[PDB]
Amino acid sequence: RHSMDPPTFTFNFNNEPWVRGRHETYLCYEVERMHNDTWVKLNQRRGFLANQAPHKHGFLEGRHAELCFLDVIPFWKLDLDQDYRVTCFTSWSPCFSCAQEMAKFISKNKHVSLCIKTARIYDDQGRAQEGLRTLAEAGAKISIMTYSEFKHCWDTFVDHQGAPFQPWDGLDEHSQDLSGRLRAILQN
Ligand SMILES: [Cl-]
Ligand SMILES: [Mg+2]
Ligand SMILES: [Zn+2]
Ligand SMILES: [Zn+2]
Repeated sequence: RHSMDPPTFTFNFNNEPWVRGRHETYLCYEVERMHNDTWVKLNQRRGFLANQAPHKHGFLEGRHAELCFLDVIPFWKLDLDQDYRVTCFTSWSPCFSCAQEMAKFISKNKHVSLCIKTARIYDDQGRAQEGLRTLAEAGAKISIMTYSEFKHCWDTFVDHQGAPFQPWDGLDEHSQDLSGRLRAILQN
């Protein structure tokens, strides 16, 4: 097991709008359990993953990070009588069908409260916004990553070799613009 490579982190979680080539989606997750009215981190549950490449046979897209995330949750063997808060830090927001699947998951697993904190919004000008609205309606808390979340991911998920988090240019500007955009999506 290895932590995330720093250049991988930086390349993927960079929130600058005017670059291209971030085809992947990285997803960092943490789990908390409610213990006497206090959320308590379960640190064995921490991890990260990314979207998969398509199989050489063709026709099918590579499995999206969000589905793989949903794939592993049952193996956590969470106690259905207990309460958990599951937080994902994602480089991109979910596509519509991933949002739909995530909405179905949280619908059927009331022991989980899902929080999605995303570096960037992927809006395909199609159903993406519907998906975010639908996921929020099902009870997911969707928000935009700020300095605080980026630093946390760096400290927690990245192989940093003691180096502190160094914000890239415009991190706060972009984050503020995205928060506004997300507010407009979720009230729209
Ligand atoms: Cl991109
Ligand atoms: Mg900029
Ligand atoms: Zn296959
Ligand atoms: Zn997807």
